[PDB]
Amino acid sequence: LPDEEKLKLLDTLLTMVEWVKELLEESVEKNSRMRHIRAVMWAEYMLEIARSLEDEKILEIAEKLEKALPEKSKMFTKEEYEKLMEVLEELEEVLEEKKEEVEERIEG
Amino acid sequence: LVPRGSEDKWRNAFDHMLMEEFEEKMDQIEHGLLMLSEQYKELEKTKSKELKEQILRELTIAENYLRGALKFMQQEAKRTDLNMFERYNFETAVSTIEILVKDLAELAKKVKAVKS
Repeated sequence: LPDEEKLKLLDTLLTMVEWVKELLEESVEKNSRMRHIRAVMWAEYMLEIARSLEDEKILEIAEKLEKALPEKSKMFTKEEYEKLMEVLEELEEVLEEKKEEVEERIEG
Repeated sequence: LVPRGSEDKWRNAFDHMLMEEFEEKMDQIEHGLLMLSEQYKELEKTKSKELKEQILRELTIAENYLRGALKFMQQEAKRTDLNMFERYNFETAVSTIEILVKDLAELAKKVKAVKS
């Protein structure tokens, strides 16, 4: 991927991170298993997009996120939800850093 | 390039209201699934025929709603007027309908297995 398409993918990823955080919050508030499932699916889609960047730290945090996701239809426990939000903030940090680094790269 | 947009991307009050009502109906149906699982335990215990037929009736009602919702959601995911948020929303709705339908079908099988 050229740095420009990397930047486009990074913008998409950063937006979906906030979307997934919002869906996790809504699923915890409504206490519904279907909302949990929806949020986990959104997370899986985000992971599938994130893996295409072939960035090592991004892949590492994606693996952490996959570890923080519940199995299939199972809801996430409280500590698991907190761990999920933690890994999501970490992914947001590295995605923002990579966006900054790519924007620096395009400038010359 | 591809419409990445910002982070507030519903874009339509009609579709948003429809999706919200659909999500509430899905919550109700999943809760009914849990209740019917408890009642299926009761039916394994008792083998009451009336309870069998009643559970089957509620399962059928839920399954019919879910089949209609599934068809609608797949059509809506086959729209070309779609953005990223809407596309993922429709795909997730379809997938969750698949899951709930399969759970309902398995419970229907388990409940049909009893002699009654």
